[PDB]
Amino acid sequence: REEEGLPGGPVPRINWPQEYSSFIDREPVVAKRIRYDTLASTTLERDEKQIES
Amino acid sequence: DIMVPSFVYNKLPVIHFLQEKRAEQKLRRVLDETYTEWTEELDQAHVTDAITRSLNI
Repeated sequence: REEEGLPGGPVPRINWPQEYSSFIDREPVVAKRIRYDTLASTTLERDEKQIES
Repeated sequence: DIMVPSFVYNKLPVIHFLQEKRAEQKLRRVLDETYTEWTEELDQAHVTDAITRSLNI
């Protein structure tokens, strides 16, 4: 995936245009996008040399 | 020269048998008290969860 260059973190299978329609209020929808966008932009890895050490 | 030697000779077989049994008993104990110890290590999912919380997500 690094060779692909795609977001390292997991990305949920979501269609936000549908979520926009479904939700009555914007605020929870926006918050959800903020979290997932941040999650997909962060690498969840620990240095395994120090861990083994 | 005669008596004590004869009785020692008579003793020999039983003592040999008993000592062989004793050695077998001790090796049997050696293997009996061996167990494979499976260690448990902190699941990395909790580490990932704590990392997420630190990000303020």
